[PDB]
Amino acid sequence: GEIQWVKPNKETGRLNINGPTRTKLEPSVFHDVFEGNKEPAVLHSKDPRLEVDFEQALFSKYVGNTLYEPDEYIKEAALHYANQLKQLDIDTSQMSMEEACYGTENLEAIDLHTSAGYPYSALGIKKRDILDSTTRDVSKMKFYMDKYGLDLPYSTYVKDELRSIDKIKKGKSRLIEASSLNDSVYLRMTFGHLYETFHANPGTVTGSAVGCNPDTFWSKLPILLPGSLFAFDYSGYDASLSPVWFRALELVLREIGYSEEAVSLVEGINHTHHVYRNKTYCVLGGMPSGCSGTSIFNSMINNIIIRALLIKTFKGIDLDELNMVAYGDDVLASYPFPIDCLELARTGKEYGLTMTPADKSPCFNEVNWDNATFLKRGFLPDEQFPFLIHPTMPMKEIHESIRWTKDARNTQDHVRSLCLLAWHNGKQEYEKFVSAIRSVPVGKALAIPNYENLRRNWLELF
RNA sequence: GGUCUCUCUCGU
RNA sequence: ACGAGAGAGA
Ligand SMILES: [Mg+2]
Ligand SMILES: [Zn+2]
Repeated sequence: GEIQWVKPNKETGRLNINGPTRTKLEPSVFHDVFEGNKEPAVLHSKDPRLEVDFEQALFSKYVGNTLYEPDEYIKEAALHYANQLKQLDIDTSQMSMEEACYGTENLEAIDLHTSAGYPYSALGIKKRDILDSTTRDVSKMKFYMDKYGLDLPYSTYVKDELRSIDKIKKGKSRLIEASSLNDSVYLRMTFGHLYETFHANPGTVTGSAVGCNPDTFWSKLPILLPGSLFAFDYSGYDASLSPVWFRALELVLREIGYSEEAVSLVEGINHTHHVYRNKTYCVLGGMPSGCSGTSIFNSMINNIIIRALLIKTFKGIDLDELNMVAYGDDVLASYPFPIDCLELARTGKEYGLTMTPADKSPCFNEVNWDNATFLKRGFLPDEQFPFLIHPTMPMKEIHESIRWTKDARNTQDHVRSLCLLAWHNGKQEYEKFVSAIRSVPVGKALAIPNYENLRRNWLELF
């Protein structure tokens, strides 16, 4: 992706969008109990911790565009993927506004605890002023779909969250593009059923992990991904995508039966406008972070990308022997013969993608189940039942979370959640965690899950 | 102060 | 089941 122009809001007539500049994060009662080196992300240009210009840092992610149209490797990649999806028989028909707005069995309702985006957010209009759980009223929606129409600009906010110290120094906070509720509704109406299908079928047919539950999914992945594992990280995946990958997406949609009216919406997320503070700017390429379908479209593109890269980098690739699961930019994949990602990465650079060794390795090494990660979790076979696989969230990470809170009122829930993640690392690590938590007065006041009970409940899931 | 998923807690 | 809240992941 790449910024095409920047204009002041006076010149575009777009309402200023301002977001909070102070973090909700505060050190917790456990801050000094556990070691960690993340802090709240820079939210403001005059952050003492800065070492670079904030705004230049923020937008440096739009590295530019290389390809704009599909070459023949990408076309072939598209069609191989699209043919694979066909067996799922996605209903290409349009979802009703009621279901799009209020949800189904395989699609959660539009989040009403969350901004309504442009222009409501600057008009003081929240989602709850237009939508109602109990009424399932769509009447007000319709009136506004007409009043403000579609393709409204995304509202740019900085993400309040913990970042590594190096990232706080270098101003590399992350950005979210709040979608207008109008575009969310319409995108959900156009692709709601695809959403449903993908949520219901995490695995190697969708080539997507959206909808998975790591507690149980982790045991299938070595059966779903037979043979030689490969994986790698992307730097700035979303923003790095060139318009060709959106053309590529269009070809997949067409091939599985979407109308041209439907397919035409892809260009409306390849080419987007955004309001950050007092300015309007244009982005060509780049997945808009907070559009409806972000995770699914990113996963789908990632499936195209991996196929294209394989058949361009190597001779004799049989795409049918590829297995992969993506979650956005995150990937785990397998092939009957080991795939050298150094080479894939070289090819990826010609496509505008920056690919790095899995897990901040210094160089491209072998990926095996013993060191693979996915959704930040490792893979650790249970000692008693080796076919049952623990997702292992590293205690290091968990230590980062517990050292802060956005509201110490919810400490109990927060700690319990961490424990639910922690225990997979085993008894000795888990009790080490627990007794460190007990080492502090609030800690002794918390209900902490018993290990054996966690384990026993885990086994019973199978 | 986005899009989503998963899980937990608390209600009725 | 419906509501509310949280945590984590992408
Ligand atoms: Mg990964
Ligand atoms: Zn534009």
